[PDB]
Amino acid sequence: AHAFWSTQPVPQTEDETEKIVFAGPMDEPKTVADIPEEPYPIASTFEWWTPNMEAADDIHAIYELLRDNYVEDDDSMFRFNYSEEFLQWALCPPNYIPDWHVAVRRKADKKLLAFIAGVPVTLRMGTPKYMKVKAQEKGEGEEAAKYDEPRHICEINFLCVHKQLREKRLAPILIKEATRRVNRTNVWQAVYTAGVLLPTPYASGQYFHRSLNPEKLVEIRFAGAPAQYAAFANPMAMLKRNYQLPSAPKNSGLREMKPSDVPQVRRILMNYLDSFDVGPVFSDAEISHYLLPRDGVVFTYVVENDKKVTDFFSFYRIPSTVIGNANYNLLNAAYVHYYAATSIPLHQLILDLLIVAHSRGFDVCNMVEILDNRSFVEQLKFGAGDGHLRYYFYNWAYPKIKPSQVALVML
Ligand SMILES: CCCCCCCCCCCCCC(=O)SCCNC(=O)CCNC(=O)[C@H](O)C(C)(C)COP(=O)(O)OP(=O)(O)OC[C@H]1O[C@@H](n2cnc3c(N)ncnc32)[C@H](O)[C@@H]1OP(=O)(O)O
Ligand SMILES: CC(C)Cc1ccc2nn(C)cc2c1NS(=O)(=O)c1ccc(CCCCC2CCN(C)CC2)cc1
Repeated sequence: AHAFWSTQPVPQTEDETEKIVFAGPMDEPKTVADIPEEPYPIASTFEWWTPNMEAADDIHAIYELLRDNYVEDDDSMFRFNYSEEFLQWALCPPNYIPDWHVAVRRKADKKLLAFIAGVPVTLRMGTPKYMKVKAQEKGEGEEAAKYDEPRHICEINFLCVHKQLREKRLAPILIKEATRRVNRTNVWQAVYTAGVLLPTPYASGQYFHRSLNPEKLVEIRFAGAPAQYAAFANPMAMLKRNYQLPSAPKNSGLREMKPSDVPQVRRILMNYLDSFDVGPVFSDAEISHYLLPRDGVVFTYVVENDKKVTDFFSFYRIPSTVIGNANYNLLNAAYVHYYAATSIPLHQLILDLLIVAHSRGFDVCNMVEILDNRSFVEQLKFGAGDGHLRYYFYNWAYPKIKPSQVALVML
């Protein structure tokens, strides 16, 4: 029973989704003219607010709300604490539509009570290759390939309702209002991910983490010497030795990405991303925005040899508040972003990610098993966390695919 989700253009059961073969819209076609020109009605105590992401003060207000009310793990040990600089970066990519950032404020004190954000993305979301070949040889190649062209859609992130206001059906209203604003721009699909199961994912993957500073992680999550380490007898020096890393990168030719790398990074990224069934397409501007180093936020390194970029990796920083804890207030996590290896094995490229993260003071490296992320798990000593990231489309029928067929990283 999904009083909201059952009225929406999404597949309704794992079953409906498992019998879909071709990509395509779910709803009847609509026009911008069809869509209400006024915001969706809310209590007169509340108001719709479009924050300004160039106002440090609006960013500050979004910041505080997410800091105190955004995503926690299942056991309430950690909550995301995206920084202000991260929010500005994430919410203002090239060609973003300010209208798509939708807030609810209390009319009285102008207190921020809820938020959802949409940003543009150019996405390949045509029928997966395997289904395309099946169709091709039943004479349905054209149907199957009808929506192969990258689409300019919306990507939804940062949905958050203040804890005081939970379970009052405010999340559906935010989603309807976001949909209306997006539809008014003549966009009919969205992509989103969530830690929870909703109707109905097209892909799902586990999270994986790698300790960089085993000392602190253990004084947090256990809060003592974990299962098998306080078991054979000597922990801590054993935990440190197990997760130790070189002090400096191993691939000579590794340096920070700089503005002139933009065209080569884009080309090697695109070549790689194009082999996945679902993935983004990035202009030079978007490569610039999402990949050029930006202090405290995103960190990007290239392997350059004979003045040519042959490989790169990136990671971004999301600290999490450590919830029930006196000692350390924050876990500093690096998240694996985009990368591409052409001259070395991926585990060897990503080992340098770990070394770099570690030397810059991160506690842990996290990721989801998308892209080719599984290929380095064991070798680099990642273990599965308790999270699962589910990928979803709005108003788009899509077959079930493995997360190794997905190349869109979500922030
Ligand atoms: C063309 C354009 C379309 C664009 C829009 C595309 C769709 C975008 C969809 C959003 C993509 C978001 C991507 C992310 O950011 S995922 C992260 C979401 N945020 C958090 O987890 C932060 C902490 N939690 C909260 O703030 C609240 O608990 C939220 C806001 C999550 C729910 O509020 P609340 O707890 O106070 O409950 P309610 O009484 O208002 O509402 C209950 C309804 O909400 C459904 N619910 C619960 N969680 C989620 C969830 N993560 N996505 C979608 N729906 C969710 C739920 O099944 C129920 O419906 P139904 O089963 O009765 O049917
Ligand atoms: C303690 C570390 C070993 C791992 C770790 C670190 C910081 C965390 N902070 N938090 C909050 C959860 C954390 C966690 N453990 S986990 O399994 O990797 C996981 C990671 C994320 C989630 C949250 C679900 C995903 C939420 C969606 C929201 C939308 N978005 C675009 C991406 C994530 C649960 C567990």
